[PDB]
Amino acid sequence: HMSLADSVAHLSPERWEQANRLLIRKALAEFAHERLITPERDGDVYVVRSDDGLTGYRFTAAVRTLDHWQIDADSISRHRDGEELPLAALDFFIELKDSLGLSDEILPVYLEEISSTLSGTCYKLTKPRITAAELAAGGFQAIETGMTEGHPCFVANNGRLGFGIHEYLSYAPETASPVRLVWLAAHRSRAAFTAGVGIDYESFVRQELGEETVDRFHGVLRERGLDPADYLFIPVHPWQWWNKLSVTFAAEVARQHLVCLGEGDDEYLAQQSIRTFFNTSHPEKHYVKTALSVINMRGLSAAYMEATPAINDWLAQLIEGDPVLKATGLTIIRERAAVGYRHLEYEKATDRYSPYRKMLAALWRESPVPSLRDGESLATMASLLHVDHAGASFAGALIARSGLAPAEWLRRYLRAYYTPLLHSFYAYDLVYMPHGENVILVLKDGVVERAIYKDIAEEICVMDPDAVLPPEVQRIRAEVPEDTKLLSVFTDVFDCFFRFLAVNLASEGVLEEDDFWRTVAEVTREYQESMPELADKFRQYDMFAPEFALSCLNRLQLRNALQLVGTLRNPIAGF
Amino acid sequence: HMSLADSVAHLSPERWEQANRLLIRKALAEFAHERLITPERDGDVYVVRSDDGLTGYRFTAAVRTLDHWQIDADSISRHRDGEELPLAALDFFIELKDSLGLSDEILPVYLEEISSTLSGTCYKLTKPRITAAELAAGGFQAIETGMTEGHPCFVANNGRLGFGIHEYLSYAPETASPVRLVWLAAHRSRAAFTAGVGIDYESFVRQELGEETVDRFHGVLRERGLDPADYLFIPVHPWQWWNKLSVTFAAEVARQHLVCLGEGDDEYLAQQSIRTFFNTSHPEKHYVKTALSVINMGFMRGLSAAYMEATPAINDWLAQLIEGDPVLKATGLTIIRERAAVGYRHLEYEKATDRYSPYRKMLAALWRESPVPSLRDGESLATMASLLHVDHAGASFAGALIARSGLAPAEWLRRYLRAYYTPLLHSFYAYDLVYMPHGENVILVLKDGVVERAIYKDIAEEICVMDPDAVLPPEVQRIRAEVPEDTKLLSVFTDVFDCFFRFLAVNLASEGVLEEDDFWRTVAEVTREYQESMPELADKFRQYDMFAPEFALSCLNRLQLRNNLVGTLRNPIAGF
Ligand SMILES: [Mg+2]
Repeated sequence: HMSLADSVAHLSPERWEQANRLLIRKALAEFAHERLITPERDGDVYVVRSDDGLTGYRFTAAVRTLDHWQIDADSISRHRDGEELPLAALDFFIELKDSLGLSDEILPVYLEEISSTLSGTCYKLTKPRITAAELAAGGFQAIETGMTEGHPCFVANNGRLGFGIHEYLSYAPETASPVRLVWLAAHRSRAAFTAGVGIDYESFVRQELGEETVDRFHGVLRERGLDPADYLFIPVHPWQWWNKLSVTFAAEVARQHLVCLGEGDDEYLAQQSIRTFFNTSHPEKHYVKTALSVINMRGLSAAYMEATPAINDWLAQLIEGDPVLKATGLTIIRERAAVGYRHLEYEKATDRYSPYRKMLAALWRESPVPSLRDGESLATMASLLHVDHAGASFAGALIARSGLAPAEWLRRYLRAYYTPLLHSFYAYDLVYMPHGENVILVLKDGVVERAIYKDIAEEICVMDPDAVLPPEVQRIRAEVPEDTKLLSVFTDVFDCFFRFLAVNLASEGVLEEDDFWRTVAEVTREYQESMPELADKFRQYDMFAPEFALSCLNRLQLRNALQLVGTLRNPIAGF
Repeated sequence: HMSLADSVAHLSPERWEQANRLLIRKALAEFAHERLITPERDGDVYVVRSDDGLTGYRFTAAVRTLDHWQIDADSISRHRDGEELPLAALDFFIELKDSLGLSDEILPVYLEEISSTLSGTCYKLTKPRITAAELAAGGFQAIETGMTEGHPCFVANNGRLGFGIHEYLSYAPETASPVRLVWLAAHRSRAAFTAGVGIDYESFVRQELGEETVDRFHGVLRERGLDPADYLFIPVHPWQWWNKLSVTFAAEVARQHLVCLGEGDDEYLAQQSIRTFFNTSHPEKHYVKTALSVINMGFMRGLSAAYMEATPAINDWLAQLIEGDPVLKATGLTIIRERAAVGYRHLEYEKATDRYSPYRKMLAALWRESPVPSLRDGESLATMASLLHVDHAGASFAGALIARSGLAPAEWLRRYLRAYYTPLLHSFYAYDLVYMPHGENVILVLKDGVVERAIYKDIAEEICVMDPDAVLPPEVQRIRAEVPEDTKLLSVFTDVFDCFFRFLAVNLASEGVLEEDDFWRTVAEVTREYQESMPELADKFRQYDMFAPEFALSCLNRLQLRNNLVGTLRNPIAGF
């Protein structure tokens, strides 16, 4: 941000009321889904009352599959003492403090998170109007940075707390501001580099930075009388350097355990994960995931980091060695190298969970771009839930561009993304956290050719504690209750992603809900019928059970161990 | 900080070693004074060992009056397993974690505060290494920004946590970086202005900003369609605007409860109170004290609107009290009054919080009179903290004033005491009135090196009348308190003698300017000279005996190491 006026230009009364209307609509919809509130009918209108009962929220809505509340945002009115009141998200959460589990200690910081979400919405409303169809054809990073919703379940989901407004405008992914990494040299008595198969440190940094920059960086070390052979390069988010490391790790800088090397040349864009950077100067080079000590202090831990490339190499060999997965086109983009720093004094003074141990670390992830064949393009799977200012579905614009039948388009999408989740569960007892942000879709002519998974090591799990795995990999084992294993599919895919996709394709008039879930059931049976030898597992974990548990995402957020209250009708049980 | 190399240029191995040695010297000295550690004499050296015994710190020292440990910084050595090790402040506190009461939870944040303290010392070591005599001749703000010690008792004292390094380099007092304030218009439904006697809001802001700036700001409100009469002006620290208010109070900006007016034109310097600004473009104008949500020991500071409605009236009362007392008027004592205050009330955070939440201390400001227009010919201004200042070569700023004055040291001291100390004694005995009388909230007026008179500041939040039944105005009755009788006099013995005179006596004794016994003999004489001038308070002099043999050792570092009295000290006025 340059001037004082520009710093708050996005905050206008009009944009604010629109942002408050959209957030309250989502709060009402997802709080009702999670049975934290229970709207009552009154005529052709639903009503939700505050704790005290003196304030009423009235709206029109239709309940859809999986208890999805489809609320008209323009129908929402707020009433008290027979007087209509403006919509105000902050008042809304205060008035339902007790209905939501908001402790006295969490409510103020929750409101701050809401103010930041509302502010980001205000900023996004200042961005040029772009339609769904124009967004489909706009490019990988135009799609990444053109997302407005964020996670579709969490009400407080786009909080950039810890960023001043100038830093929000420089670093938030929706601003599409170019970012340059700061590079430190870390002494090898305190830093360690871990690489996957085929990676050599000296050639790795040469490929990433180019030899001219590497030699310039060496000159900084030698000008101080230091030997480059004793040091490792660590890339650092500028916010982390200026606001944290330069002060908190001052002792490491002064003693030359860390040396500030300079800025890197290449321009990067923050992704939806704000600490993960895509290289736009060189899209073929690695993503860089950085440590970022902002609170929800968060960061990136150096502990679990030593095995991360090996877990990625393991899973890649697993997909290649399996014709069922290779036939879906499933690939991952591997975490390929990692570097971690050990602040020995903070280590002595802290336990393993302290944010002082997550302040300096990075990892590198393969770019999906060199895998692209002719006419293929990249889109975050999150984009399938995007809706433009006119109410058009991004997924709809893809179906129209494909000229395919909607159910046929959907079947190809499910073959590429959904089928491999089933095989991983039944063949290998293997699950992910397969939400929108950690899946990249490959599109040709509007059609999903294949899927790419990312964010592997921190997310994958084998639900067999006595399964044969390499030593570096064994740590991804766990014992999961038999009743809960299958929620990996119902919660994370059905209730947290398809629920929204099916409602949006129906609302647009593209595909009825029944056909959507029919198609889902067809594809599940197709995979089932193709693997008879796994039938013992299909019976013990039935995808077609009539009900499964309702896992509530906002409830977990309002606590600071899953939050299961009640059950949902399984959409595929009668197909 | 523009450049990436400029962001850490102050951090060099040599300055860091120097800063670690100095901080360890102070920690050993003040921890031993508070009896947190007990050095053992091992021949001609003292020894302090880590909690486990594996590490030893060896140093020569002399124990001076009031159990002051004068340690030679260059004699400190660290030893483990028959090897001599480099001094490392962070290791020092981890090794003594249990002796010091550092719990598991606050130890990490304590070490971060120490790092900040150490970084600031490194920064200060890159400043021109100016001499005590030169600094004495340097003018009011050169002295203010040239202080290096900070509080003389607290080991972790100059932490600027919450600032990035670029922010430290723009805003910390020791950088002497000009700062322009940001001005907000706050709607009168959520903001309130409070004035002292003779203050009118419209003339007040016209004086401070000038008509041109004031019309430019009214313009900003008109283009938005707003009525300036519905708004109050609030100046804000730029760090506070960019890092806190524009994000946390976004609802107030959007709904136009707050409106960003722009940047004031006058250049300010941060004082040793980093949230308080002196106007360099017009030194006659008021100090501006702003809300600043930085961190102190994990806790978010700021400026609250709670006791804000009565801060001017408290200052008006104290000023009138001084003007009306012949004893105080004879010492020349004055105050620079907090004259006007303004507060904002974020109603939504109010519903969500209790009285003590940092969300209520985020937007408020007050104005303090400048001492500059009081100055007569040859008069200059110096923070009283500068009496403890020692330059790079070890020369005392006070000794430099003594040398410039041409007076015998005891006589120079006697005039300083009559100027600053006599009013404290009189305040306590005549009115049961005490202050927070430390170096940063007293300003000295100097003429030809001599202390002509003293000026107090930081009044409302610090003053206390130890009498529940004392006659006071309604808005001023809040400063009353009932504290135990054996505690009342500690406000002199602790805050004056043990936290300030202890250091000044040792500094003048180290320079060969004044022996410790002659220092305290002079304090005693000034004490008796005051008592002999007020025989009608004689019974009080004996109820609260300034000449008692001992007083309680109050331990300032003990408090800070707990986020919240052990033994006694011989009162330096024995047979004196
Ligand atoms: Mg900042």
